[PDB]
Amino acid sequence: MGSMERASLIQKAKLAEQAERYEDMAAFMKGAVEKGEELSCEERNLLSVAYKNVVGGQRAAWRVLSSIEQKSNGPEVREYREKVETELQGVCDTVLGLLDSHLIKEAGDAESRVFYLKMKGDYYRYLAEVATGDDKKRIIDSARSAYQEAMDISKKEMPPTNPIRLGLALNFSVFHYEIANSPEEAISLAKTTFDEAMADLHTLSEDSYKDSTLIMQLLRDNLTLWT
Amino acid sequence: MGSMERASLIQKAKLAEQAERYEDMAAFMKGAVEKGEELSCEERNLLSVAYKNVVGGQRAAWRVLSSIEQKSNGPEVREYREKVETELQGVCDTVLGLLDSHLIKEAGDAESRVFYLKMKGDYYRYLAEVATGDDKKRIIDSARSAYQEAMDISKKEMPPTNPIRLGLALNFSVFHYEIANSPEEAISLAKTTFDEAMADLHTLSEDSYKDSTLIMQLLRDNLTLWT
Amino acid sequence: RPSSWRQ
Amino acid sequence: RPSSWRQ
Ligand SMILES: [Ca+2]
Ligand SMILES: [Ca+2]
Ligand SMILES: [Mg+2]
Ligand SMILES: [Mg+2]
Repeated sequence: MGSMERASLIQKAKLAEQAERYEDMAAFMKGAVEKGEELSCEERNLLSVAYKNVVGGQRAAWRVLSSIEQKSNGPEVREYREKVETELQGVCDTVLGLLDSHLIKEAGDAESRVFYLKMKGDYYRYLAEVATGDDKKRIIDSARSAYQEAMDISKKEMPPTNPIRLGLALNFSVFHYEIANSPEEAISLAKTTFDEAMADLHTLSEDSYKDSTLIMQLLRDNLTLWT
Repeated sequence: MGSMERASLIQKAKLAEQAERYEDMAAFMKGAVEKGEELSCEERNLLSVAYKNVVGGQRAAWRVLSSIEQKSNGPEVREYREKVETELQGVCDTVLGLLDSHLIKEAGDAESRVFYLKMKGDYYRYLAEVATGDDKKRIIDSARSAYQEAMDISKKEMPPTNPIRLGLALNFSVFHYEIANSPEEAISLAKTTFDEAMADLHTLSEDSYKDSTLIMQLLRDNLTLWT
Repeated sequence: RPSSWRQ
Repeated sequence: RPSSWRQ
């Protein structure tokens, strides 16, 4: 994508989103990031949506194949699960590489820095979902560390209803429940996040109220699943 | 895929279908075809499902982008539509290449020969949907010729309720309506196909009745749309 | 708009 | 099983 204008890459990423061509979307946003300029709020969302959809499809396929493989226990099911797993790891490594070179170090504002650290936690979480070897504990701690830094910034710099703060807490609670085997930590985080957001809703416009309550409902859905 | 066993390619195509990984599915079935042996009934279905899903997603994306492009009339929308269009044409050319080298010439039984000729008509139809240049008429006639050969064989060799005969007639009727600007031909074909299938249902088992009536309902849906 | 064969 | 953030 080196020869395409930054603005054209962004425009094409929006077109790919409309066409549900998320692999193209991700490639266009990777090219935009590699132009070296910081990303706007809208552009960060495009980056996130693109890679979340790509890796989301890979995760769904990996779980189908992993389930078939467990029920079987020739080499084909394992081989094909491994192929999908390797492609997923490649996508996660690519996103983490963009965050490390150099999105996070140039992100000074709370909204951008928390967004990218949440992203870093998420893609290490996806690596953790498939990890089974020597570095699985280190992968888990890398997710935890990124989420923790994002939480610390979000609590000092953002209101409790901020959608990025809410989505971060939601995902860190899923990390606790699903990855870290800390379901009590997951439940406490979801409840405390929901309750403090509830008490701040009175400050919001109708549109901001809608944004915040939509994510609070996801916290509620998990608490209902977990308790 | 040259180094993978034929049976392993087929097994992995089935796994990719379960995982909704249709690009992988198509690559595995392309590899199986290139082993040079004829395809079983089940294997032909896997080939068809794989490429129908791949090109179906490309066609859906092309229509989204074509609509945006028409409403606009910078270069980005046209450029990106062209990119998707070129990838779609590549997939159609690949399938047509497999049919020509050498699936069709080795297909002697009515069920296999009609299946592959229907396929050839369909992928020329998809080429026709995006064609605008010197060869658009030739592309249309290539679709027509393949469908026509398949129809002639199916009428001599298959009962009127045969699902492949029904699906062929359904798709040739869509060709007439959407590509050839012959809506009366489309309607007549759908009606005559439906009526002759109706009169043959009495010969079928419960399971075959279910297969045939499901495709007859698609003919009915089109007639209701068209009249 | 119209339906072609689908599995 | 649980919901993470989604757009
Ligand atoms: Ca900065
Ligand atoms: Ca033969
Ligand atoms: Mg592995
Ligand atoms: Mg073109």
